[PDB]
Amino acid sequence: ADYNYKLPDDFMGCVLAWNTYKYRYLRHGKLRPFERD
Amino acid sequence: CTFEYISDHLREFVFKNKDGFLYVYKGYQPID
Ligand SMILES: *[C@@H]1O[C@H](CO)[C@@H](O)[C@H](O)[C@H]1NC(C)=O
Repeated sequence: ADYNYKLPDDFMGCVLAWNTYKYRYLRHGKLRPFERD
Repeated sequence: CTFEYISDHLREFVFKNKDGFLYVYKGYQPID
């Protein structure tokens, strides 16, 4: 939720997950919501 | 790459960008 995938704080929607590949760890700055790098 | 969209005097535009959305506005005027 800091460098990979951010949600806004007015979210209208549903979040789903179930039990069943890299991920970023260093970048200069935060993210804006619903934006990718 | 991800997105694609093909569809069928002073010309004025406003481009705004927020929450991962690019809003585009448009005007037209028949006339520096
Ligand atoms: C947008 O991308 C630029 C790349 O030059 C970066 O400097 C900037 O920090 C990015 N925006 C945010 C909110 O991190």
